[PDB]
Amino acid sequence: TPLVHVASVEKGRSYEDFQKVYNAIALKLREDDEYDNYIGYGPVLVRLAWHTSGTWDKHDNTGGSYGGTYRFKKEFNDPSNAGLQNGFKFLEPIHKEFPWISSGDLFSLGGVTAVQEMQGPKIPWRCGRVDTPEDTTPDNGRLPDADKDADYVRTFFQRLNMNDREVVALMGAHALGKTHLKNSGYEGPWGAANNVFTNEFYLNLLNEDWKLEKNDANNEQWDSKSGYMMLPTDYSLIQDPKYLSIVKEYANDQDKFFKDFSKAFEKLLENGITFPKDAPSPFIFKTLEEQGL
Ligand code: HEM
Repeated sequence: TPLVHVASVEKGRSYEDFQKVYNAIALKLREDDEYDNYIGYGPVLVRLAWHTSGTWDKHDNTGGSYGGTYRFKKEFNDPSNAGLQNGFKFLEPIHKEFPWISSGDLFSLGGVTAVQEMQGPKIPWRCGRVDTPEDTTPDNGRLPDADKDADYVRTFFQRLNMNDREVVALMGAHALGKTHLKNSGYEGPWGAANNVFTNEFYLNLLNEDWKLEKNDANNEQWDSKSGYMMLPTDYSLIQDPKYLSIVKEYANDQDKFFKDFSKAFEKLLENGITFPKDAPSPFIFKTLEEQGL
């Protein structure tokens, strides 16, 4: 038997209200710019949107972005979530300013905000997630391991109802940010421009001379002379012939990657949620640049 989670618009709010939150997040991202050696909070926000959505299980409709359960200690302390506390504390002051927004809508909106402010595509976003009680927090272990191969990646993502194209598009977000030894047992960025959203991950995967090395934490990762790295799960995208075809596609067509990421990422943030027919349409927020702010 599966739960239903129906979206309920937080009371009386409309587009102008959520655009105000987006703007608060965007402004903080622009100001609090020294985090992680001047990477900024963009990438950890996108990670947090993904980890809070990616506990979903299509089989019983548990986990996912709806309940905003990352705020509970079981989930907050998942070892897979190490590092994400920085994204939570970045958002805490925003939530105090806008205490009406649910936690789900805030964690997911922070990811949308960060992608758009890092010059990525527009991601339509829908409001309506409702905080659910502590007893609905998912058990640890539902997020993926990095030391596995393409068959594991494919199987993992089937749980999230993601197909080959969706998975490859979604992994393009590893253009952003970096791995941190004390968080995950891997270290280094995937590329040079790690707070601008581009198709650089696919380019570097195909074009770099990758060497399998062991890092100071005794885990294997692929390293290049440029100073980039790839997780084994990243690198398996060029080992699997189906994945590789899509990697080459996104490497050679920026616009296609952007459109495919937008669709897949929205779906990720909306998995598990039922929207009434009279729910508002998806919002497309303007960036600070488009507003002239
Ligand atoms: C195979 C599945 C994935 C694995 C194994 C994986 C693994 C990791 C790991 C280990 C990190 C580094 C954390 C750290 O120690 O600082 C990382 C970072 C990141 N992941 Fe993935 N990830 C996966 C999928 C995704 C997806 C689907 C997204 C897109 C929403 C995503 C977005 C990010 C981002 C933005 C970071 C950078 C965070 C930061 O820079 O602080 N990852 N990932």
